[PDB]
Amino acid sequence: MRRYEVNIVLNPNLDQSQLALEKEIIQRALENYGARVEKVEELGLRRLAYPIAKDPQGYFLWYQVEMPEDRVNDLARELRIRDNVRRVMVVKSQEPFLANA
Amino acid sequence: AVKKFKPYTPSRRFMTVADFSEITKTEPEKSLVKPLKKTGGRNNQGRITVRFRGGGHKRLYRIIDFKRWDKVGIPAKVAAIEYDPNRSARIALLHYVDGEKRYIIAPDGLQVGQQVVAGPDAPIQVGNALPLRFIPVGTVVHAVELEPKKGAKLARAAGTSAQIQGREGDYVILRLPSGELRKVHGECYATVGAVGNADHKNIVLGKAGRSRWLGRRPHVRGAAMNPVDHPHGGGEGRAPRGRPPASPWGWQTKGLKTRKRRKPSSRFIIA
Amino acid sequence: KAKVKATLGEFDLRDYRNVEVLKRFLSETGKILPRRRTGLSAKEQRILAKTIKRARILGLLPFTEKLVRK
Amino acid sequence: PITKEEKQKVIQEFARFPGDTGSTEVQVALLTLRINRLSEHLKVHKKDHHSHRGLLMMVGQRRRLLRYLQREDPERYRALIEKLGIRG
Amino acid sequence: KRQVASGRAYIHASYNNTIVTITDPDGNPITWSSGGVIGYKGSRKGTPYAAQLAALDAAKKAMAYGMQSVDVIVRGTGAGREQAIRALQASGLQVKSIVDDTPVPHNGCRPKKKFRKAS
RNA sequence: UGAAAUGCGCAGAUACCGGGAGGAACGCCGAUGGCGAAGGCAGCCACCUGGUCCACCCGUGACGCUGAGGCGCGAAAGCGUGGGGAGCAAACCGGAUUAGAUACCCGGGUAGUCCACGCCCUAAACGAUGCGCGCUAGGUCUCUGGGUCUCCUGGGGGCCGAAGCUA
RNA sequence: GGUUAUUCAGAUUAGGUAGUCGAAUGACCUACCU
RNA sequence: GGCGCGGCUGGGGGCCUAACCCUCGGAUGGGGGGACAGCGCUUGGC
Ligand SMILES: [Mg+2]
Ligand SMILES: [Mg+2]
Ligand SMILES: [Mg+2]
Ligand SMILES: [Mg+2]
Ligand SMILES: [Mg+2]
Ligand SMILES: [Mg+2]
Ligand SMILES: [Mg+2]
Ligand SMILES: [Mg+2]
Ligand SMILES: [Mg+2]
Ligand SMILES: [Mg+2]
Ligand SMILES: [Mg+2]
Ligand SMILES: [Mg+2]
Ligand SMILES: [Mg+2]
Ligand SMILES: [Mg+2]
Ligand SMILES: [Mg+2]
Ligand SMILES: [Mg+2]
Ligand SMILES: [Mg+2]
Ligand SMILES: [Mg+2]
Ligand SMILES: [Mg+2]
Ligand SMILES: [Mg+2]
Ligand SMILES: [Mg+2]
Ligand SMILES: [Mg+2]
Ligand SMILES: [Mg+2]
Ligand SMILES: [Mg+2]
Ligand SMILES: [Mg+2]
Ligand SMILES: [Mg+2]
Ligand SMILES: [Mg+2]
Ligand SMILES: [Mg+2]
Repeated sequence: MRRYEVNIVLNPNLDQSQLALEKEIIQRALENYGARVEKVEELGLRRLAYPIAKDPQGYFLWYQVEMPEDRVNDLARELRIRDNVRRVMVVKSQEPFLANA
Repeated sequence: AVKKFKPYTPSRRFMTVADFSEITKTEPEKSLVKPLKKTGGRNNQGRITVRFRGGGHKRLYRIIDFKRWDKVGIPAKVAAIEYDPNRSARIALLHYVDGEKRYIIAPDGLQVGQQVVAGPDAPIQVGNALPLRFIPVGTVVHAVELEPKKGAKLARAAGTSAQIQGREGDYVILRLPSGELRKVHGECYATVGAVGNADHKNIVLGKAGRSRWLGRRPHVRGAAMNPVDHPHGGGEGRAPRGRPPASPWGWQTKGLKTRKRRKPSSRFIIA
Repeated sequence: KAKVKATLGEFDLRDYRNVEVLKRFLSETGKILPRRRTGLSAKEQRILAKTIKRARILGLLPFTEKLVRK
Repeated sequence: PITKEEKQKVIQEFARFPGDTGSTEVQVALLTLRINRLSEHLKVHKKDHHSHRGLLMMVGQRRRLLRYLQREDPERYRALIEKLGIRG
Repeated sequence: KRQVASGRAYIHASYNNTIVTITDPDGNPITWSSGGVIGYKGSRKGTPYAAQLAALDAAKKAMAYGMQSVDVIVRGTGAGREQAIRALQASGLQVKSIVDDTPVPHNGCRPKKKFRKAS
């Protein structure tokens, strides 16, 4: 049931109303594959280093989550279907590695 | 992938034939509003209009659903993959929840079992069909329409398909099985993914007769005829085309384009 | 001239989001700075770059920026 | 991987007495799992040669044991070969 | 066509000839020049001297289009690179800066037999 | 480019900004670095999976080492069917150099390079060093693991050197 | 003045080849080798 | 010789729809194409 770290990046120039929609799709999606979400850190808009889809900003979200280690690959296929989704980016989770303690 | 044959007879040494593994143990076509008489050979004056057709096994026409927006949102279960004798593709007898049954060009991946459904809502999963303004660019899709509400034209041949290159106004870009580049209408429906039985091209008729079963008759070289008959008619000991190689009607076949410049279908292409 | 080690407090170099932290390793060009310039260990330098790469994919860190005034 | 859980179960189901995590009898069963597991994987990953080597080693290792176990005690071999179900 | 105080100057530093194009803020050429444009040929066009005369002849015309400021950008590990720039000083035009956009593949297309040197 | 010429360019090229397609390779990290039996392996993400090292000294009790034949893997090139095709590029064409130049340099260019499946089975396939095991100074830096830890202990990767070997 | 073809007379070589190079006449406007 | 205006415009770009064409569980309508195409007269070509 390994822990993951589903980053997602959404169409920054997208209103909170439509954003509501996209945020729910992600929700049910994560659920359609049973990703009983742990944490979250929805860090809003942010300026990024390179225009992603020609936009300098982009919405970020970060659902830490445990789930079946197989449907994980497929889940990300789903999250990427949305075009207002501008870069899903799952990750296996690992205890931090302190540097210069 | 294809059935080979031990050479216990010439011709049979080279002749391969499909493996109808994908055919869901179902000889009989759905006799229901599904088969239909079929016949022909040449045109409606008595005259031959297309050389060299004729003969070859008797056929039943299987009626196919190419509009597939009659049943919007109405689901259906894929009851069977059947053999169609009159297309390269295989077909899927699918039962609708309605209790309505039709046939569809079985695309690659389709499993007998699969739910499937048409309409704008529908999931972008293999099998389902829906308008174009609605499939995520990049998707390979098949059995497309061309003008809307008009039935499928593009990509119905076996294992063929087209991708969406982009959208642009009421229209979407497509790359036809031919490589062509076209703006089709947004409201055009298209079943998702690519066509069943892509294994097709690799059969090898192998003998002469097999072409005959296909109803294709022998076709005779121009060279072989006489001047009365055909522009390559000098016959005079195996001989060189005497001129730029032509059709029986004498139009150049060596490379000459034929497409009517002033066609309106024109300003919607690029390939 | 200035190791990036004694340049910052304690942190998680396996984190791929502390944009502020990480930028402190990527020159005035975009280059993932050498070892000879962050002094980190072998083991360290790695998990570092591994994330710094991760970063750029999300869009937080760059890939290159123009070389400025000569 | 293999479930550290059912691994224990394998060890459990095959062993002369509690603890005992290394009897010939075990190792066999114990490998056999990892074998059949790999086996089944290669069956889809045909192109994965590298790993295949491992399987060849794995089949080897157990080949030895099963021999030593047959060589030393025929009685309990005829059991393990069959309980486990191999030698075909 | 229009005159503007703010602009941009691009330096193309080849080995066999360096050339510069001066464009408006957006990036749309108002004028340009190069070692041939100057009066040279083949190798001589590679000379940093021409690279001088170029940037000048460029800037020179540029000036008469109301150009005054010119954020500079160079591309080309060419030999006459900085002299092209040097010339934008002595040109008489306020260089807002100096950038090296000189493009670099993150290891993509195999290059000619010549530029095969890596190993 | 040694300098050139063929080449491209007023039918508007080169330089520059924007938009799009497509293929291939993975800059900085990178290394005297790591991994693998070898060939060999480098963006990032997950998934599936092989080997290997250390700790605890818990289990089995000599179950080992090798290995003709066999079986598998086996760079590049090359072959078959089918895709794909940006850059590069034998063959080929042109320019130039030359006495000549079927070459070196330049302009152009096709298989090929890429993928799927199948075959080929070679190499300076090199450490030119078969594998396993025990013996016989140390010095130095380096990767990786364990331990109250200016250092002991185990596993790799190097350079210098006891004895000894060595043409 | 230029181009080309040839030739021997020299020239460069230790020498030879070839070439470059020079001259004449007719037509015309550094490379290899012993 | 230049600005503003309307009829006339000629050319070129764009958009429209209602002619005209295709099509849609028969529609005084919906959809697609569209002043193009098709067809009439006429021009020169192959
Ligand atoms: Mg014939
Ligand atoms: Mg005739
Ligand atoms: Mg003839
Ligand atoms: Mg005859
Ligand atoms: Mg004859
Ligand atoms: Mg366990
Ligand atoms: Mg010239
Ligand atoms: Mg004991
Ligand atoms: Mg004991
Ligand atoms: Mg004994
Ligand atoms: Mg190859
Ligand atoms: Mg060949
Ligand atoms: Mg060939
Ligand atoms: Mg070597
Ligand atoms: Mg030594
Ligand atoms: Mg000695
Ligand atoms: Mg000695
Ligand atoms: Mg000896
Ligand atoms: Mg002499
Ligand atoms: Mg002589
Ligand atoms: Mg004479
Ligand atoms: Mg007009
Ligand atoms: Mg108009
Ligand atoms: Mg329109
Ligand atoms: Mg209309
Ligand atoms: Mg319309
Ligand atoms: Mg009416
Ligand atoms: Mg329209």
